[PDB]
Amino acid sequence: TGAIEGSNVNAVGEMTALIDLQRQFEMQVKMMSTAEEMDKSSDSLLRM
Amino acid sequence: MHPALWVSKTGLDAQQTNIATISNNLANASTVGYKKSRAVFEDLFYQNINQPG
Amino acid sequence: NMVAGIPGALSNQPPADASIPQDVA
Amino acid sequence: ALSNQPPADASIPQDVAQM
Amino acid sequence: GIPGALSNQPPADASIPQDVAQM
Amino acid sequence: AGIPGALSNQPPADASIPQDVAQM
Amino acid sequence: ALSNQPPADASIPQDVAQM
Amino acid sequence: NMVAGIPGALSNQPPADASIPQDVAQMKDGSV
Amino acid sequence: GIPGALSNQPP
Amino acid sequence: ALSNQPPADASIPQDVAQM
Amino acid sequence: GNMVAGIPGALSNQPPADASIPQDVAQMKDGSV
Amino acid sequence: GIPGALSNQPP
Amino acid sequence: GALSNQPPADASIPQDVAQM
Amino acid sequence: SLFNVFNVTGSAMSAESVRLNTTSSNLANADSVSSSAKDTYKARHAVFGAELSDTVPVKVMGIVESDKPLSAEYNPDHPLANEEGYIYKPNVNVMEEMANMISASRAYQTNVQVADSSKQMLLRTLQMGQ
Amino acid sequence: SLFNVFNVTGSAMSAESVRLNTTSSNLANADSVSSSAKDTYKARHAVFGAELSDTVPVKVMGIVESDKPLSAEYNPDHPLANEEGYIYKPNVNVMEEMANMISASRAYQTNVQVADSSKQMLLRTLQMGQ
Amino acid sequence: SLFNVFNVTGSAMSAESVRLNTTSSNLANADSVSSSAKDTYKARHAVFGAELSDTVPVKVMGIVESDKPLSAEYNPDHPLANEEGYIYKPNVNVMEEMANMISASRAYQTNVQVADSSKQMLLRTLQMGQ
Amino acid sequence: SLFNVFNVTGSAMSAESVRLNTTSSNLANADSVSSSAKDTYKARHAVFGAELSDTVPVKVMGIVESDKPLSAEYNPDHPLANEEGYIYKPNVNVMEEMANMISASRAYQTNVQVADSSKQMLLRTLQMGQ
Amino acid sequence: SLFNVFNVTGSAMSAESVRLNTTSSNLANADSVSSSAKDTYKARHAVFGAELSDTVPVKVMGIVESDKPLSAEYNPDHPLANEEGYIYKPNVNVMEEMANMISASRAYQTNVQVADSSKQMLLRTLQMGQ
Amino acid sequence: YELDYYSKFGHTDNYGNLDLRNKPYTQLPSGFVVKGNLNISQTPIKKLPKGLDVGGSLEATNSALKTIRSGTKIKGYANLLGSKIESWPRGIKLGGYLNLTDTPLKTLPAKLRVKGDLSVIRTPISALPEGLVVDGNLYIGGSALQVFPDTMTVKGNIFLGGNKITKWPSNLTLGGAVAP
Amino acid sequence: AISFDNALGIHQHTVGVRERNAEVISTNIAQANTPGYKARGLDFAKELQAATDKLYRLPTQPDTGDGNTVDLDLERNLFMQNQIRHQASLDFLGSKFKNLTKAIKGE
Amino acid sequence: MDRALFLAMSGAKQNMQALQLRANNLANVSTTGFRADLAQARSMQAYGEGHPSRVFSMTERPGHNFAQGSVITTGRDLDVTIEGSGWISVLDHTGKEGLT
Amino acid sequence: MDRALFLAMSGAKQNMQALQLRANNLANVSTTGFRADLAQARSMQAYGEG
Repeated sequence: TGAIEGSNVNAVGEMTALIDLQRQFEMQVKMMSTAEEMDKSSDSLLRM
Repeated sequence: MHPALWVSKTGLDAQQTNIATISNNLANASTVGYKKSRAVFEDLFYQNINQPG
Repeated sequence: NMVAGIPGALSNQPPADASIPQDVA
Repeated sequence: ALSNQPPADASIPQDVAQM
Repeated sequence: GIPGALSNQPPADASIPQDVAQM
Repeated sequence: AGIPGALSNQPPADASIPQDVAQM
Repeated sequence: ALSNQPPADASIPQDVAQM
Repeated sequence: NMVAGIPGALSNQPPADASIPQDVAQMKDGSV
Repeated sequence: GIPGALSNQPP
Repeated sequence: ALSNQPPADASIPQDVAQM
Repeated sequence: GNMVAGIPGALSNQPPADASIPQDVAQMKDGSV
Repeated sequence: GIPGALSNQPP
Repeated sequence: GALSNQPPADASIPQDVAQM
Repeated sequence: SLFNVFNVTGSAMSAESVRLNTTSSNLANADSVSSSAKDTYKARHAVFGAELSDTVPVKVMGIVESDKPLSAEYNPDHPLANEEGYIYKPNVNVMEEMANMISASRAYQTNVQVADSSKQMLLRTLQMGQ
Repeated sequence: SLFNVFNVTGSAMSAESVRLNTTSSNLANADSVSSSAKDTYKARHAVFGAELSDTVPVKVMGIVESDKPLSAEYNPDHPLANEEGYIYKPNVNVMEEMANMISASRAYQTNVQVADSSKQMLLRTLQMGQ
Repeated sequence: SLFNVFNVTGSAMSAESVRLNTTSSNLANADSVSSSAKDTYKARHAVFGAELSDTVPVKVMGIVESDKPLSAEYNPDHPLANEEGYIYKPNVNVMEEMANMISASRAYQTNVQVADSSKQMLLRTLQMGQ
Repeated sequence: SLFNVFNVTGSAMSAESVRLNTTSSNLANADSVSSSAKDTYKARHAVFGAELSDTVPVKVMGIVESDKPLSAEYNPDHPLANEEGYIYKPNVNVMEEMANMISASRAYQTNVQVADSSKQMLLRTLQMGQ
Repeated sequence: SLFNVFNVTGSAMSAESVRLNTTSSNLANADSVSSSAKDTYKARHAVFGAELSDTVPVKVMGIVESDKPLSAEYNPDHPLANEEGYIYKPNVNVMEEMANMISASRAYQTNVQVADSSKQMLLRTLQMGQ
Repeated sequence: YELDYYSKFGHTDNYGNLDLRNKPYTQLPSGFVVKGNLNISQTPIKKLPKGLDVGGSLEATNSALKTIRSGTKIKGYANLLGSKIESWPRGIKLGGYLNLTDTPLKTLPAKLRVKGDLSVIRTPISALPEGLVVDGNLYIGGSALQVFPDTMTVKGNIFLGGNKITKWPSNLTLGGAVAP
Repeated sequence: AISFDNALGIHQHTVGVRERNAEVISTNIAQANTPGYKARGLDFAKELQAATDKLYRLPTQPDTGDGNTVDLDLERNLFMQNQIRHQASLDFLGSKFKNLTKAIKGE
Repeated sequence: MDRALFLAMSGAKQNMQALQLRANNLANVSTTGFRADLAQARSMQAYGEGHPSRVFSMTERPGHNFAQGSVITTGRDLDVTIEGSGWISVLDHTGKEGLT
Repeated sequence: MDRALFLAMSGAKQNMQALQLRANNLANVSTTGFRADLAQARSMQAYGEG
């Protein structure tokens, strides 16, 4: 009694999770870009 | 807006009101018969996303 | 007999995402 | 490879035990 | 065939005697 | 109609009803 | 949309009473 | 008629800011 | 003719 | 504006008097 | 042999008061030599 | 040549 | 360019031109 | 009869065109709060269909709204908010709209090649015996 | 058609431009106690709306002012001070304008990609027949 | 006549290049008290013009100085000081010159796009029939 | 018979597509401590094979997980932590998966070039003699 | 005679390359106090010429040192110092070298476009009449 | 509840305009004076206080306002768009226009004078009062009006908007034109 | 019948209108910075009637003291659309003669 | 087209969801009695015919950080904090009992 | 381009002018019989079509 319990959020734990989520997000975006790049190249097969 | 932008903005708005509340308390540090005010924080609504309902 | 559904990104993710309406799926 | 039976649909289960 | 190759079928497991028993 | 409190870009005149906004 | 006469300019007065 | 004036920063100002010369602002209406 | 234009010749 | 006489060089003096 | 000459670029495009170009080279700008 | 021209040979 | 009938020599980059 | 491939490839061109129009509307209305909470814009998606009773044309069977819950935002300042200061926004996901844009454009142009190459086969058929 | 994408995406380009200009006027009037028109400027917001009227363009239906109360500040010696001595300043919130500035720019640029994506599809559709 | 377009875009680029050089001379003379001609430098601004009456080229009709007063500085020991010790400096405003630099560059680059796009139309017309 | 080249390049393109999807799953599951049934994800790798005894097609003969140990992390408060407070995560290495993304894409595109070039050679054989 | 253009643009390619290598020697020897030829380095510069009297090629007629005085530095304990204690350094100015690097590189590239465009006009000339 | 003196201060701008948008106030004190414009849009206010004075314009768009009592002084205009007003009281000193669009208004005061424009668009009003004088533009589009009184005065344009007028005033002098 | 007016349809006039439209959009972009210039729009149906005008564009936003009513976002989109449609008109009108020549020559 | 576009798209979409989950924790640093939410990823293989090369990843909330929060001493009689592990029974506006 | 560039420039320019007025106040703290100058910003809207 006479005290209030705050939150247990570990600020560093969230920040290091953020930077890893950013890098993994960006790497998958590159996978999307190289997927359409391959698709565009494999379109001259029907380009007689 | 991506939802993460607005969720973070709520924290910025919430802390902004906290600063204004603290600033008034320190302003009335010599006011006779003054009672200090504190800002109370609570979490907002929690939403199910991967469920239709 | 028909084969219908939403094409694109809304169907190419696991059903646990639950974006497609049940009737359409 | 050609077959007479239509290919089965993928599952992608959230939990394998639930099935 | 290649040794250690993964399979494209759910992995027979423990709970639900059904898998632990049926080969 | 739509929004109920849209503004009017015409200068205030106090005599003419602004028709710029969807006054319905 | 289009019109058959030029649109008027914009007024930026420091006092709307004098326009 | 010919219409003209200073472009850019000076014209994109409220008239109170008298950056634009008076005679040049006259040209911005019409001329012949 | 822009009234009061600068010139391009030594004053 | 094609002329027949080569344009003169511009001058950037310190004093317009000594020009 | 009526040529025009001078140092191209930054040196020439300064005003003449800078005195960066040699006077001999600077005088081959009017068609001399 | 150029009066102030530099030579490409050793002095 | 200016085609010559004898091969051009290699440039010399001496640290001191006296020792050349 | 003489142009069966054109009717199928052309149907795909019309089908994939609708999916791009739907994607454009979803991205242009991703921040349109509008009014109330049930008239709010929701991400729309075309439904492709194939009736296999030779060639099976692709027919769009109508636009269907997404079942994703609306994105709620706390903003007790917007005059179109509610009791708890929430404005519900369209359930448009930018990442899935970008993927649809890539998928629609590439698939649309793939059918152009098939339709263009189909004409060449018809032109070569006219040269039989010559 | 694919040309409808240009109308839909182009409308969003104008729509996000309206919100950018509204935010610019909010940032420039966050500390303006006085105002021509006898009205203490209040934060303005552009409320987007889907004009369904497949293809759903976005339209600005009008600019709406903020509902937050004006920020009262005790400045008794100011000529605009009331009897109690408080002068009132606009309720512009800096953080939301910066968030609106980011969102408006991000949404504006992603509408350019859709217009570019539809442009390529039309050019390929024209190469058919050549 | 798309060749008239090249004149309009070409005249536009010339007009924007004049404004950039005027901006360059303003930044270089924002702190210049003396001058070759015995008169303090005043901020310069090229005057664009339109002979509207099809294609209306934009023409520069002359450079017009800003009429704002020269910024006086209290420098009593300066050799050029007046009876009260004030030296006068150009009225160049840094913020408005940076906007002109941004505006002149962007307006220059967008006219290149129009000229390049109009060039493609003329080449495509040469292929008509043939 | 250049039609064999089509089989070989087609089998190579199929093999590269399998490798690309394997790389896509590794990048997406490089941070997943859980799994569908009961076993932590391990970096998968397709196995190419050449049945040399003309042309030798390349065939994928199954997916084999990498033998690198799982990267143990100290997350003692995690629900899935073991008796020592360690949780295990997939052994996906970013650098080698990026190289696979580059290598598979460049290998995929060069096989299209061979098939396209081989397609032309068959056509010129048809026109031989006339 | 569009082949004469190749003699003009190509000459500028070499001329702008000399000015770039001249810039590099000035950048690298801006702090060099000694020399192998016993004379302190001075900022070298190329001389362009135009034998105007159709196509006028640009030829470098020789490299000329700058007329600026050497930059003196008070280093009384240096081995190469004079009686007054000063050592002399090359008169290389950083700002003008950067402008030369920007101007020469852009001038080099704008002659590639003319040489490339003049190539196309010759190819179409061969195609005339057929 | 009701607005107090201290609550009034927190809804006033520098030049003295009261803003009560979306605010939960039910009634205003009698003899109320506003330095500038008054805004009671979207308010649960059903009645305006007696002796109300507004130094600017009254804004009650899409509000629950129903009753205005006589003696109210308004220097600017009156905007009661989308409100619940059913009748207009006699003796209102209005310095501007009167916009009554989309209101359940049924009756108007006899010989009413509008110093600006008048709107009865989409209103269930059946007939205009005799001797009506309008100094601006009159919009009756979409309303139930079909017969004009014997004498009326409009100094601007008259817009029918779609409704059919059969009995025109015997004495009418128009400064503008009539539009359907 | 059998006349160029009927053989070419209206595709002979559309190419000209798309050129005029492109000129006007080019004028609007160039005159975007000049104050007092009012953006000019071309009505397509008017040149359709002229085959079988030069209006003003009302701004969506107020000016800033220049009086210039040119929106560069709108002009770029309208120039892109006109250029795409102009190429299609060339394709339509170009194939009119290609079919016409094949009918006459029979080859 | 290759189904790797959607395989990577589905991962990029989920990474955004986990980012938003972490964002709510940082927005709720000062909230009273707030248990931080845990975020992780689950690998769900696409079982079916063909080579097992396609596995999806979706984010989930496995649990919460039930550690003791930072205690603030206010000297107020009506302020209490739970020592160690525990909860307080409260009923919300719906009259439904829930632990706080 | 967009007019928000000049709309913000017209605001940044005035902030510098307001800064000059405050600078004159602090330079005159030691001055005798000096009356401080107040600085305020007026909001003016561009009225017209749109």
